[PDB]
Amino acid sequence: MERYESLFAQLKERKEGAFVPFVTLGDPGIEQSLKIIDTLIEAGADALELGIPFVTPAQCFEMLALIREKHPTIPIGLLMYANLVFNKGIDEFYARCEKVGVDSVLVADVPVEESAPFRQAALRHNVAPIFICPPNADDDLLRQIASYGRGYTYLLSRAGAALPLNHLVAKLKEYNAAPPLQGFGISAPDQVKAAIDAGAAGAISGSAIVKIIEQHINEPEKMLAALKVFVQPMKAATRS
Amino acid sequence: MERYESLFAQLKERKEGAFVPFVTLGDPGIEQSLKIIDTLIEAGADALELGIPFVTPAQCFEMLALIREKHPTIPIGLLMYANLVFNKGIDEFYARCEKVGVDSVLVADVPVEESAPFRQAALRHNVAPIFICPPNADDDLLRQIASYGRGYTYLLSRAGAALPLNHLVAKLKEYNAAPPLQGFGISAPDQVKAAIDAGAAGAISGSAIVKIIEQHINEPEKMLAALKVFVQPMKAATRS
Amino acid sequence: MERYESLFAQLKERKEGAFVPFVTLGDPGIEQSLKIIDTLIEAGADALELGIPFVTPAQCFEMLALIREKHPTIPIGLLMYANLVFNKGIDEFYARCEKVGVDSVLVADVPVEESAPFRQAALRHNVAPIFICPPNADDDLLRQIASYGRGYTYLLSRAGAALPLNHLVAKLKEYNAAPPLQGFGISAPDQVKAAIDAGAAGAISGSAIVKIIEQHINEPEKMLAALKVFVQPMKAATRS
Amino acid sequence: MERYESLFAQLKERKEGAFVPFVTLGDPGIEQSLKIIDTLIEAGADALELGIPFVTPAQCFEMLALIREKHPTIPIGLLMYANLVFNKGIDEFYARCEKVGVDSVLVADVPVEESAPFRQAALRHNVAPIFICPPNADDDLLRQIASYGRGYTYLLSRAGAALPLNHLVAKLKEYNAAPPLQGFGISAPDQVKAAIDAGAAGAISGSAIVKIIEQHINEPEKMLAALKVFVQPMKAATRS
Repeated sequence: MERYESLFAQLKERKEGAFVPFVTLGDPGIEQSLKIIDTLIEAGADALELGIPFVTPAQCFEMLALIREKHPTIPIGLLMYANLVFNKGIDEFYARCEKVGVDSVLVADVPVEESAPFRQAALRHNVAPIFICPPNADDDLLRQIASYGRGYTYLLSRAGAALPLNHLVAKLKEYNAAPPLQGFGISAPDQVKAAIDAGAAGAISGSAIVKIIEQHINEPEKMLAALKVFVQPMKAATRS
Repeated sequence: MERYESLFAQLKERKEGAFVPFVTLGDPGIEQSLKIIDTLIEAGADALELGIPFVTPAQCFEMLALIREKHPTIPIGLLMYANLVFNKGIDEFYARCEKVGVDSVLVADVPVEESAPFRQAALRHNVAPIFICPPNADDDLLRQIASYGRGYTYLLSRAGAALPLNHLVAKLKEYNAAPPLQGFGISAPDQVKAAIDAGAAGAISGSAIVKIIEQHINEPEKMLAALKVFVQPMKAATRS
Repeated sequence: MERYESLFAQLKERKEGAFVPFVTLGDPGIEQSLKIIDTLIEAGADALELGIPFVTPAQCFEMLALIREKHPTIPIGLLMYANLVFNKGIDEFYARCEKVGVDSVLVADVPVEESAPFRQAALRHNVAPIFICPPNADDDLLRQIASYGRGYTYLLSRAGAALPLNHLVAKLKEYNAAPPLQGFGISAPDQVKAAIDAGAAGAISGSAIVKIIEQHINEPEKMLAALKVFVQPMKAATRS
Repeated sequence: MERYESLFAQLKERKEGAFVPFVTLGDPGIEQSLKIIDTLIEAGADALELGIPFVTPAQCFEMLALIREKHPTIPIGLLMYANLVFNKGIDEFYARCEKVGVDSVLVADVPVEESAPFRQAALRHNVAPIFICPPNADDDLLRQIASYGRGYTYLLSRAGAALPLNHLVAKLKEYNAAPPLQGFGISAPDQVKAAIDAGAAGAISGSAIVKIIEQHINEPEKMLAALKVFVQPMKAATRS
């Protein structure tokens, strides 16, 4: 929706896909985390995929509000399980997401057929209902997902029968599904480079982002450089 | 709408307003005209304000289609009188605008209270209904315009009682009116620089664009350089 | 020298060349003339190229003294024929130039090989000896000019065999000649824009300045606006 | 010389610098190595910087011969220590380089003042004597290098007192030294982009090329893609 849309528009004209790193809010720390997200951004990031722990929620939402204010157009999408949402009452969650800036919210554990209350809640509070399309999704599921989801589409790699990731992108182009962002096991310019050739609109990585934070969880300033060094290439793997 | 929106979004983040040159399709020629628009674009132009003569319409629309294909996200807005529209049947006009790429259409002669059929037609065919806000618009008119218009807002300068151009921008910010682009008598980085300081979202110039085309209506290649030299400064007048 | 030097220094850092209009002292009148120069300055002028008639000399020097006092750092260079100088005794001329503020003096009619007494006089009274480098200057002449001249270099356009104006700028960069200011037939942002791309350090125009004074030699107040409108663009043609 | 010259000529006209990756012949294997060089080439490489191990020499020269035959105009320059050369008798080495295609040969360990026999040998067998210009080279050294070297110039970065890399490029332009290719610690479009802005004629990288070969020293086909993905950006960092 809006942000995601436009971002994808200016990605077309540039003949390039998007690189969407994944990070866990408040990891390793709140001040550091923020200090991370900005760096990811100014390194090539076109859209963030922010993970939510369980650092309380009010803080994670407080950071999202900060990020937003700091970065107005960057597509902010969250990734979490149903508990937190089930905790704050479905509606109030999304309403609280619509108030801090988030553009979309993917609730793992919620299976497609039981998404109803979320798909509505996000739509009620202008948030994009995001779904996961497994590598082995049947024509039926494809059709479901395509219509139900707004913003972007989370395409599951054949690493998480899996039809080649090209058939899928097409089967989406066909049923007007939101632009697909392939995720899972993509921590190399190689895989990102391929992801896009296959027709996906962008890649997502998170493991690598974690490992680097790990090896430098003592060097706050060094940790960022490694991350600053990490993006550019990955992000560059999505061009010309 | 969409294009205009997003453009304005990435203009905020950049802390800069938009420069919107005005040109008349097929002026001085069709091949040249296009050769003009591209040059204006690659010089700093953030959004085009394309004038329509009466070169037949089918050609002007044919050029708009070309431009669009050549420049996918650039906000394309037209500027013309009610005849051409009244000629092709209100609806079919906008429908034909929605098919070639245009994002908005400002129909001069149509007074605000008699816009109804256009405001609808544009909305039916996803085009932004644009209106003119004179420097001396009463609180009433402001409210009218604000609600009726989508995309951008054409703010008339005190050169075309005129309240200082700051009150207006505010009175729009207040009534959630589309971002105001000030036009008329602004052919200098000076006036563009000021336009933006006053809070306008961007400036429009057309006379200068004409004069240059005039002095070089014999040097197709030279004509472009003068224009290439014309933008940058003007466009630069909208930053930081 | 000094003024010219520093001016050129702060022109580099800005990544922009200089715009040097030319005007004839006391044209159309003494009070008006001054009223002209200030306006040229406050419009973008980086350095003046003041022409000398034959309004007696004592007045022209009186104006230069006024200008200087009014504008301390502006590089003031004069342009005249050898008579006036031959009139007041070479030395006393330059000494009188060093006393009113002028920074340089280009004596047309004086050929390069017969400049000796002037090159000395200007050096004796801290004035920059300026020379003209024709578009068809042989390697020899280039070397002469380069060494003999201080301050700036007057590069003659291929409009006044002429080697492309790029070879020249280089051949000067090579023989450490003063920064070259191209003059003759440049009355358009176009030509100024190109002059600088070619590597020249600045452009000079005078015809246009005259024409405008001509069309408004009845509107003292209007005449200035036209001139105020004339600079900015021309001057803007020398940036980024 | 010749190849290097012409390459630099068609680089000017294109307004772009050269990207010169570095690889070690027979790394990780002979068949693979070649399979590497071709890929580097068809990815954007304008000139190769081939490293020599100590895979025997006869093989490395056999590969150079193959490469050359496969790629006739690509500037082939080698990078090695004095032993191999001292091994095959200075002259016979260069003579053997002139026979396989190499255009230049940089012999590290050989200090500038003891280069004599090499500078001659390369000149006798039409090979370009290459030298290293440290970031802190005094005016003297600059002059030495400039005259003694043909083809290109290896400009050492302030990462391997170091004067800003702009002074150097100029000081070479001044003493007509072969076009400078900056090397050491440049494994990012960033640094390549900057290298060129500073006026260098091209950049060199080798670490990155190694790391990639490392992470994929098991995926011969995958290894190439990563490398294919590596160039383009880096090479693109040298344009417009």
